[PDB]
Amino acid sequence: SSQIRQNYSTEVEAAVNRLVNLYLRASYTYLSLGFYFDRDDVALEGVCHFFRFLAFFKFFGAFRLLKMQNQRGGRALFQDLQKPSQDEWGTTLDAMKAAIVLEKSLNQALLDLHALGSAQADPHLCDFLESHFLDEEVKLIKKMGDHLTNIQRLVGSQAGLGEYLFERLTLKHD
Amino acid sequence: SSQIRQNYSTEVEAAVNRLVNLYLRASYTYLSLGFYFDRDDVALEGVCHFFRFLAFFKFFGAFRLLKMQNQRGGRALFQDLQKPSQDEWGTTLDAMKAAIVLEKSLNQALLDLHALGSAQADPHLCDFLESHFLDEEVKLIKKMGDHLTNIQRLVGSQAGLGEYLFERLTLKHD
Amino acid sequence: SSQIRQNYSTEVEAAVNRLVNLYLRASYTYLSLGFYFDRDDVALEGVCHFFRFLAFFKFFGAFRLLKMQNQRGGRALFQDLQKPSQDEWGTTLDAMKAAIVLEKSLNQALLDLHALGSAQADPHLCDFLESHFLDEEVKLIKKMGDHLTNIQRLVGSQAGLGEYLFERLTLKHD
Amino acid sequence: SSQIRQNYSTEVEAAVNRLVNLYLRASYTYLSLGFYFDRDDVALEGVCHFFRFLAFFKFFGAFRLLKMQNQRGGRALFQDLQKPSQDEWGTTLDAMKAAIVLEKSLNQALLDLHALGSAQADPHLCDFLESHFLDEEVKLIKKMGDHLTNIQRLVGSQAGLGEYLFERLTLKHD
Amino acid sequence: SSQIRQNYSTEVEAAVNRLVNLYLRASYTYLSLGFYFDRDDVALEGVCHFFRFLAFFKFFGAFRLLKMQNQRGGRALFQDLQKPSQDEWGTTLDAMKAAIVLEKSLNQALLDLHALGSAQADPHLCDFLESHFLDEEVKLIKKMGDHLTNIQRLVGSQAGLGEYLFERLTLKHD
Amino acid sequence: SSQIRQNYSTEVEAAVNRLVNLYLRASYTYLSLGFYFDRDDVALEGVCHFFRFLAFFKFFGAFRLLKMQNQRGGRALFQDLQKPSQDEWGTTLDAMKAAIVLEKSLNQALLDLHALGSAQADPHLCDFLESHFLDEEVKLIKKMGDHLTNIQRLVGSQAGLGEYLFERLTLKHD
Ligand SMILES: O=c1cc(C(F)(F)F)c2cc3c4c(c2o1)CCCN4CCC3
Ligand SMILES: O=c1cc(C(F)(F)F)c2cc3c4c(c2o1)CCCN4CCC3
Ligand SMILES: O=c1cc(C(F)(F)F)c2cc3c4c(c2o1)CCCN4CCC3
Ligand SMILES: [Cl-]
Ligand SMILES: [Cl-]
Ligand SMILES: [Cl-]
Ligand SMILES: [Cl-]
Ligand SMILES: [Cl-]
Ligand SMILES: [Cl-]
Repeated sequence: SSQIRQNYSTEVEAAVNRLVNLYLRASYTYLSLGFYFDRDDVALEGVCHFFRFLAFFKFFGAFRLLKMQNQRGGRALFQDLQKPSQDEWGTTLDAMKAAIVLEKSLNQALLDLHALGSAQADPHLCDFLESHFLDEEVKLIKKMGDHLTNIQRLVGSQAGLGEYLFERLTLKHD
Repeated sequence: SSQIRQNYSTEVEAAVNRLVNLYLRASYTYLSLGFYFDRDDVALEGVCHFFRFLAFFKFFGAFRLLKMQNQRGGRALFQDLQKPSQDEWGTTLDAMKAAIVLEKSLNQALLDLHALGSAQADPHLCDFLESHFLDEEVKLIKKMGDHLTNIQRLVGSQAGLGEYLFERLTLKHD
Repeated sequence: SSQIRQNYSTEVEAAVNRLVNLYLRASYTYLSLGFYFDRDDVALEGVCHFFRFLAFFKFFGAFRLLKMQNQRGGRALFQDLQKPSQDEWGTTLDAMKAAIVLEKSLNQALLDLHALGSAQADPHLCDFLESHFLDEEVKLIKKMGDHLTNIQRLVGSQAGLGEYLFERLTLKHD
Repeated sequence: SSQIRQNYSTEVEAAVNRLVNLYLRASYTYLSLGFYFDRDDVALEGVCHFFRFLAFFKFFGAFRLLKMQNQRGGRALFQDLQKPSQDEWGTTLDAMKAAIVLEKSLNQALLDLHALGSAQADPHLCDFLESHFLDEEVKLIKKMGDHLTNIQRLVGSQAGLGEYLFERLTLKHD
Repeated sequence: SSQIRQNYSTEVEAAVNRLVNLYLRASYTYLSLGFYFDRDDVALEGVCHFFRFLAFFKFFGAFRLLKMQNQRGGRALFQDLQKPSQDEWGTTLDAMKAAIVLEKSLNQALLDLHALGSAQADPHLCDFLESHFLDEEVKLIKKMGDHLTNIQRLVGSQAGLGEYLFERLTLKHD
Repeated sequence: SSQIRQNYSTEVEAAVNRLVNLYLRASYTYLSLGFYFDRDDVALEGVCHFFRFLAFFKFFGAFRLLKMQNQRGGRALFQDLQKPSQDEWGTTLDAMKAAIVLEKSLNQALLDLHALGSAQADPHLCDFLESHFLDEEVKLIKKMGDHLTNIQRLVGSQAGLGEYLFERLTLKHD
């Protein structure tokens, strides 16, 4: 069997591969979100840039998990990547709501894997998640919550004006 | 006849001269648009700057075509330049709509000339248009479409507020 | 319909979306190839680095196609991404053979789309492929062919020695 | 009526618009002159550069007049731009003679507008012309007269030799 | 057969090899032209430098074609190189006329190969010629036409004086 | 006759022209050798670079001889350039053997011309060869002999491994 594998359960190995799939799916979702906002009939550059950046960030998360799988002696296994849940993402508000829902799902998956590692007495795994994923996830969800609140405050009765102002004055553009 | 002319049809030569006229007309149109927005009773500096820049850009397109005519051994022939279609250009939205209509007409003229060059087995002409005009045109029309969408989003029920905000936060002024 | 779309066929729009899928599949394939060579029981860093780089390069190709779809007024549509053809990629030679097969398939897809654009009198599309994809593809396939020849020359009767030497002295590592 | 217009006659406003037309016509004339000398069968780069520069200079004069129209509360009105008087401009001597004739016509138009402003007790107009146009015009006509004299001195009995020498040793080229 | 060759006709491969021969012949012709003007009894350094430079430029064209042959999987085949058409090249005018004749022949060969690539649906070939050869050729023929006109203008009745002046004031010397 | 020619025999003049032909033939041979090693099915970059460099070096030798012909008042005469002896050059060993054979032939030609100059009491010629050709030739043949010995040492029973190692560790690449 593996010459380096030690204290690395089959259960954790499988869960890591599933988590890689989840992160790549999230990256793909953010890629779709970005290009939707880049449409000439949507045209919100700051929103495009926000989600494009998250596409890369989520890809990097998957990359780190895959590197860690190999570091531990596990075998990276790739599966089909489901397309995103939507072809069109509606308003900035709709999109940011979809993003927070996705991020909560990823966070729960992180917490689930952490719990499995704790149950299997796998502290390297637990520390890996703590050091590179849990706090980043909490920070990202807080930022999205901040955005949702500001987008919501701007809806009022002139949605287009508010949508433009949020993109121009909160989101980075360029 | 010409000591350098080779594989350069009379049809292409004439079409290039017509295209120069079209670009100079477009430049003149943008000059008028710019000075309209510079009026004390319109006063939208970013809109003035946008169209002034396009006046120069379209002049440069005509200049390149004229240089290419000479490079190929054709004879630059100038015609009268019709004045712009309007003396007053209305709102930013009206102006950006007129601009996109003009740009589509120029693009179709480019595509028509490309087709003629393809039919006449004139690859230098085809490459000239591809390298210096087709993509610039597509990029400019995309940018105008982006603007139209943002201007439209801002109209709502407070048109003046939206017109000001678009000029201040999207258009370059400074 | 679209405010910017001009001379952009439904056929080309669909083919671009299919081509994006093909490039993302190729990126995913190269991601798998890279992590296989990063395994402690394969351990060929230069080979890992070669394929990791191609993963990013192919992602960038998909990104460019998606940007161009939007520039032309088409609608980016994402589909499921099939997993790679293999979970384990064998020797460097096996992997480089699989890579050249994949690259030839992408090249044929580029040539097919170019032919469609030529038939539809879509010179922007044709120039886009010529300027950013055809030559890069030819250059990459030539490099892989060079590698295959050097890997093959090294097989002889001491395959492990040759596999190590190729990774150490040809491929960039570290 | 205008919120800024003060001491600005309808007569001056109209005359400024006519003068803009004259300057744009002159720019167009110089554009034609430049491209004629850029022909492979004329090939006098210094002469091409001289007239190209004047095309831009005359455009800038029109631009300044248009800015001043708006500064004063007048309305810029554009008219059709007649093509140049000739398609082919003959020798350098013929061209420089045509240029001096054109410049004298512009100068008389400046003097006429100055006289109108003096009659209408419009000192801003008078100072505008004095500060940005009268002396530039006198300086340009003196330079052309200098050139005409040197071109004439060179005609003698070897016109081609003289035409080449003037372009090479007087005119700026590279 | 070739492990990389794709969409590369035998007809194009052969034509590329013929074109390499034509460019090397042109380089050799320019080498002879340069050394003729370097003779103590001709002594026109600027003319020597002009043609020497073109010798290198045409060699570089052949080099690029040969690199492209290999990039595409074709086989470079070299043939005998015919000596130049003349041992002595007469006047600068005679030489520049011979040069423009040679350049037109190369240009027609480029156009012929482009047409073959178009007929064979070989867009890499077509783009290769468009990007690195067609415009360079048009620019070079325009420059020679410019020179021919200036040399012709100087002939008059004092040919030696004009020949010296052209070399000293137009051609670069060092 | 020549205004500068002094102590320059017709025999030496003719022999110099023959020697120019020999050097250009050698350059052409090295050009073919380089592009053979650049093939995707040969792929030895260091070997390609070695012979490409020699192509230029031998061209420079011909250039120097031609400059010297003119310096002495002789007339450069160009002849047809025979194609190389082979279309395919086999192994690195085969190629380096062919190169040393070619270089010995050039060296004998240099020695023959030196002997002719000595017999004709032409010390400028003799010094020209001594200063710019004899030692360069001896140094190049020594380097090739060094290479042949190292290539031969590597053949043993694993020729491919040795051929790769020589290219990677002796020849400059990357
Ligand atoms: O030489 C130049 C430079 C410019 C410029 F771009 F700098 F403004 C230029 C601009 C315009 C011109 C012309 C121009 O001629 C000559 C033909 C008529 N015309 C009408 C449209 C605006
Ligand atoms: O935004 C990015 C950036 C990258 C990267 F190139 F940086 F790795 C990236 C890479 C891959 C991706 C995706 C990626 O999305 C989203 C679609 C699915 N997918 C599978 C193949 C590998
Ligand atoms: O490698 C080089 C470099 C040059 C150069 F451009 F530097 F002069 C070069 C130039 C010429 C050549 C060759 C040359 O081969 C080889 C083929 C025959 N040939 C005849 C025309 C002049
Ligand atoms: Cl599956
Ligand atoms: Cl008319
Ligand atoms: Cl689905
Ligand atoms: Cl009218
Ligand atoms: Cl033969
Ligand atoms: Cl012969």
